[PDB]
Amino acid sequence: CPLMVKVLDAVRGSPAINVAVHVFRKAADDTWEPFASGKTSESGELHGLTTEEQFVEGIYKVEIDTKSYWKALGISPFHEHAEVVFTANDSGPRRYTIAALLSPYSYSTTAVVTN
Amino acid sequence: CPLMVKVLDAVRGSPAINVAVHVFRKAADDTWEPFASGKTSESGELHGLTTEEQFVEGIYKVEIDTKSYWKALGISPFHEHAEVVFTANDSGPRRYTIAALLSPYSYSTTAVVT
Amino acid sequence: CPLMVKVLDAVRGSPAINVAVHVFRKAADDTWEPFASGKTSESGELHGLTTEEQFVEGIYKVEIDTKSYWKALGISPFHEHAEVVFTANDSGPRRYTIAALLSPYSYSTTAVVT
Amino acid sequence: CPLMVKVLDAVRGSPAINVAVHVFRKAADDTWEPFASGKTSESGELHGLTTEEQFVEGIYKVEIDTKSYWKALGISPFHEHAEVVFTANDSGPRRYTIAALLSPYSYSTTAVVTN
Ligand SMILES: C[C@H](C(=O)O)c1ccc(-c2ccccc2)c(F)c1
Repeated sequence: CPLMVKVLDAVRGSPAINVAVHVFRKAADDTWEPFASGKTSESGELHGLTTEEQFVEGIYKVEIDTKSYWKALGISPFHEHAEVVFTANDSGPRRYTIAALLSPYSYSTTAVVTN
Repeated sequence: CPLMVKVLDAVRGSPAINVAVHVFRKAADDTWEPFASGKTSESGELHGLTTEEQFVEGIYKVEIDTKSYWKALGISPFHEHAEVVFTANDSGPRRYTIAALLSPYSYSTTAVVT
Repeated sequence: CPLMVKVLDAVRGSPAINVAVHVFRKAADDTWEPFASGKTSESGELHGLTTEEQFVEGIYKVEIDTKSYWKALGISPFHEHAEVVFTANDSGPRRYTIAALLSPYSYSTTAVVT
Repeated sequence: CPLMVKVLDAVRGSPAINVAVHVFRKAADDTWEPFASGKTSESGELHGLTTEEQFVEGIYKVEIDTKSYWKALGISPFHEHAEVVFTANDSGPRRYTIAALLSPYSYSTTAVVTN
């Protein structure tokens, strides 16, 4: 599990459940090709997105569908979605945990990188 | 204006208005003595808390009554309040801006010292 | 000034100066077309990106070149950049302030719409 | 484990290790009496602070010694520490996860409350 995503809800003090997450990898032609996708679990986490073998060096984009999440709660959010773009494995294989804390008009994201 | 406080609402995407703010200075006996207080304006800001002469080196605590703010909106918040404790260094011309971004179960605070 | 961007540095407790910001508007063919760009000032702010007349309803993307900012400080950041994608509603007099707080491996962004 | 604290480092993209945490409970005389304390582990977490039986309703304060953490890294931080004050178990026993994301001049804290 080299790539993990965790999403929390700052309004309800709970994990953000059933949040759609799409991951893309920048292709040779500078285009974003689908890499993996999923929905956060009851704990606000998304595991099994990829494997060490498939997760090669490159630029990846993790898109979190925050809009659909807030609309389902009856809240009109500011952002269309939350995006996290980063170069991965440039100096060897690493484990990445992408965390996002969501509010209707704000979000924070941090990364925890392990060897 | 050596010290300024700004509070934003992350739920409504607006300044946090009429939020009570209390500032304290740590006294010689390690006790918190009232220093200044006020309520954020329409722009979520609070100015004129103190002056350069009065704002001497020391440890200060800025307490933001976040609980009352959320209750007024019909939301049961997690925190009793938000506190920011810092040491005013004074070493060189410095203005302190304490910013807080509020959500019912979360808050972030940052300091901009220029 | 319908749209304003403010960037702060959470590591140095100061405004993030000379940060490149690019704004795009989603075109009819679902493509991002350049809309406006600039660099944050000494106060970490970027004004005069657009006008009320030009800033019509639509989906906009604000891209903050955070990577170049950290590299200039000798720090290897995590993100390639920070992006804020939002729909300008226009329904009623509204000014948009996009604020970003930057750290090497984290950033927070909030919108203050008044 | 009704009370858990997790601390992350936003500057290094890693858990904040060996961070001292002190917990207090507001006493009848409006005084803060020591309740529990510990240091974050290699994963930035602190477990076993208290038990369901001991964690009764009341106002608690979780103090995270962020200053010592940054000084050990050679960084002069803004805050003396980070404090989280909340009423707990007022409507029955709950599980609380207090998370903090640290930067020299900024910190964010969120709570995840479970039944
Ligand atoms: C991944 C981890 C978890 O949920 O256990 C986690 C997730 C989010 C935060 C976090 C807390 C406050 C502001 C920004 C991020 C954090 F400090 C730790």
